[PDB]
Amino acid sequence: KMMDALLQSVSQSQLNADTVEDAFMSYLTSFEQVANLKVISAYHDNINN
Amino acid sequence: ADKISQSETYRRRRQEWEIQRNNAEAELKQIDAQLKSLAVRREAAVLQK
Amino acid sequence: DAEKTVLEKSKAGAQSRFDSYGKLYDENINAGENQAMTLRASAAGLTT
Amino acid sequence: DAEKTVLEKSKAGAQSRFDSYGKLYDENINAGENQAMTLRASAAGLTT
Repeated sequence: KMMDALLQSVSQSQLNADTVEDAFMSYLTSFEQVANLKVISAYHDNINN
Repeated sequence: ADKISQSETYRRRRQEWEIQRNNAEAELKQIDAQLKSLAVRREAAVLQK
Repeated sequence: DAEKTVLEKSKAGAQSRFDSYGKLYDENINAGENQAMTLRASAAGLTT
Repeated sequence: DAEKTVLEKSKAGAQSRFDSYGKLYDENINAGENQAMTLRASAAGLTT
């Protein structure tokens, strides 16, 4: 979903160094937010492992 | 989505200016050959004199 | 012969118009136009 | 000779159309059109 945010954010007529840099820093913000999270609990769907 | 649609509008407009510019250049180019034919036609009228 | 030059070199202009319009037709929707469609439709799915 | 004048002075009109369209093409986006792009995109960054 963050790569879909990226593509439509960068899709425009004029691309400059600053615009693409900012689009990348927003992508990186999303990636960092989804990477720092920690697991709490889990469930195993089947009777046998 | 409105930013993207504005960008695609400006791009389609520029392509229509290629269709127009190429049409004008072709008309300019054919006029020169019309002048070449008339230059001959005038040489033949001096020769008739 | 000069009249022949007039005709064929106006034909080059007609060919450039024909192929340019065909190039706009075959690739009717580019990568940006459908991107807006997908983006606009994603907003419709938040009602539930 | 008068027919020659007709042809060349219509050609001046074709040249004015050609150069005006080229001037619109080479400078396709002015300082205002991209200003709206930057301004519109800045609104997209407030979601987080």
